Amino acid sequence: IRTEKIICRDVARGYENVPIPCVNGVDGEPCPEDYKYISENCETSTMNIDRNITHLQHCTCVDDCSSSNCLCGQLSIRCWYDKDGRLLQEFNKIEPPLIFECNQACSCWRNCKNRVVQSGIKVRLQLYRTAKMGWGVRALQTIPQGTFICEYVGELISDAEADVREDDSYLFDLDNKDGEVYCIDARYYGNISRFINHLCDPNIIPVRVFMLHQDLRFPRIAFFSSRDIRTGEELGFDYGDRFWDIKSKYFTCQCGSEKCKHSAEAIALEQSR
Amino acid sequence: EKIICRDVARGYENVPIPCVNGVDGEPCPEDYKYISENCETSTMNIDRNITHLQHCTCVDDCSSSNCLCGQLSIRCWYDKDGRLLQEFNKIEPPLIFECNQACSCWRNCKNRVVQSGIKVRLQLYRTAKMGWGVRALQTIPQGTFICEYVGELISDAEADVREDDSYLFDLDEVYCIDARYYGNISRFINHLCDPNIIPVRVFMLHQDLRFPRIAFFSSRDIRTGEELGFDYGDRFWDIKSKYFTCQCGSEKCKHSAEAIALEQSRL
Amino acid sequence: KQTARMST
Amino acid sequence: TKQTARMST
Ligand SMILES: C[S@@+](CC[C@H](N)C(=O)[O-])C[C@H]1O[C@@H](n2cnc3c(N)ncnc32)[C@H](O)[C@@H]1O
Ligand SMILES: C[S@@+](CC[C@H](N)C(=O)[O-])C[C@H]1O[C@@H](n2cnc3c(N)ncnc32)[C@H](O)[C@@H]1O
Ligand SMILES: [Zn+2]
Ligand SMILES: [Zn+2]
Ligand SMILES: [Zn+2]
Ligand SMILES: [Zn+2]
Ligand SMILES: [Zn+2]
Ligand SMILES: [Zn+2]
Ligand SMILES: [Zn+2]
Ligand SMILES: [Zn+2]
Repeated sequence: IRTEKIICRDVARGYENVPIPCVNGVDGEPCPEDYKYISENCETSTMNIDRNITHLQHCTCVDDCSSSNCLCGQLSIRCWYDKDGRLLQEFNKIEPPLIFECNQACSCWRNCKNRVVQSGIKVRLQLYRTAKMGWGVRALQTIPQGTFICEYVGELISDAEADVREDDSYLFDLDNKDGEVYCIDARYYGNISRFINHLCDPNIIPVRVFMLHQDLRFPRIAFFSSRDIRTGEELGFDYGDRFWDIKSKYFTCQCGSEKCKHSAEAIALEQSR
Repeated sequence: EKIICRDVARGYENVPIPCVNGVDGEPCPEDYKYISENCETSTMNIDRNITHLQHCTCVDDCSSSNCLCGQLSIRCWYDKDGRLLQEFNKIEPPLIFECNQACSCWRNCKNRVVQSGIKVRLQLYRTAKMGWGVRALQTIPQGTFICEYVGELISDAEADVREDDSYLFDLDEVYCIDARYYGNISRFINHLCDPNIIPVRVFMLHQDLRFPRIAFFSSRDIRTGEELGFDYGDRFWDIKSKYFTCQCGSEKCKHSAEAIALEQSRL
Repeated sequence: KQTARMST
Repeated sequence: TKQTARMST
């Protein structure tokens, strides 16, 4: 019987609100150190993100920003966060809206109701060794539906640069369209989200969010729970077909769900009819 | 006397900064936007390329002389509690390079004082003669980080045409911080010819030498209730003495109407 | 595209 | 010198 070992007390080296430990109860693989943990997105060439403070849409609220008069809320039709910072039950989990959180130009206070993602990680997460999918991340607590989990953080690169990257296991496209579009690559520089696996039955969803800037080329990718999550469950999202159409030649899905769309069996069956 | 704002920073700092006025009827100043970090109003293109960061490889708490980040200022000038060493040069301070997101060390290393923000209890208050001022609500030992001079980053050329030149802090083709329209608590710190704080240029998340960040530290032990203040310097007074003179009231005062009148008697 | 991309 | 007043280190 192999023991579960604690192999890193905090993969974030103190950068997150909470520690993110790393365990292994499966094999001999030591803590992964082929990348640089960063808590906030980085740049390795000039992106000219629009940071002009006078370009910010901002509210005039003197409330805690819970009224329908918050211009920030209005920018996503309404504010989708409840009094505890969770997405409302009616949130569109299929086609999420863009969220505009409050910013430095708003008249409101730092602890207003429209600042969830910018306040960082609050749930307890763990990096662990899975049986078949290398490293994954699991929850150390119950997580109610709509709760902010973590951001997909990494190195901002152009679409053309993403097209020439040797490792394509950590590329997240910020926009699905043509033209001047950007990507987060978490291969070399990333946060805990770089270890989140694909599940054909996902329990978290990615949502585009604006905080300190509103450059629409550079939304930030926030993961929220899409259902109540039980203690110990692996976290996972649907990576999508722009991933699997390429990756399925190299490996197939090991999520093990009855709903799996990307296993060897699901693929071979589709090939047949 | 009266407590008139529980937190001028509206929760942006680590601690609240209250405002009081026991002098006169002036209401809490609101003709500016409180920001906790420097803002941009034009294309500045601060170099944030992570691969341009000099960074250390320390696996300890960066308390050793081998820390590369420390060596960039000849040594780290912070003691074990986050205070400037007694021997730190208070007249011509060095450039301080804090540890950063490219370093191998942890977030709590010993070379990260300024980036961890305000820790001392401060108060915005009404002075007798110099408008609004900032004072200490606790004792502050020598070398303690107080606050950063935060505001709007502008060019030299923009800084030369600004109508109000009461809040401009030169960074060093020099850039400036203007705290007139956007700033933090430091905008309210007055000039003292007998100063108790000093400004130090500091790098943290980037090392773009055009944009040092301005950190105030205590140049001596400070008692509860003492007004904080620094020496604004001659780039300030040479221009401003034409419009007003120093009210600090020190016997060492170099910028009062009297001191200037006595110096004109240079014959 | 030439490389795999996660996407919403 | 300069047109406007400037605090400095
Ligand atoms: C973003 S990484 C996830 C963390 C990764 N498992 C690790 O050990 O670093 C994505 C890569 O993990 C593996 N992976 C993720 N989901 C998978 C799945 N559902 N089945 C098989 N492999 C998966 C693949 O190698 C994929 O290219
Ligand atoms: C950076 S501001 C400081 C805050 C200012 N007292 C206020 O009420 O906003 C600089 C201005 O404060 C006033 N001031 C600061 N120190 C002074 C001094 N030692 N003597 C006279 N006026 C002073 C002058 O109007 C100066 O232009
Ligand atoms: Zn609002
Ligand atoms: Zn708000
Ligand atoms: Zn707002
Ligand atoms: Zn699957
Ligand atoms: Zn170091
Ligand atoms: Zn360090
Ligand atoms: Zn360092
Ligand atoms: Zn004086």
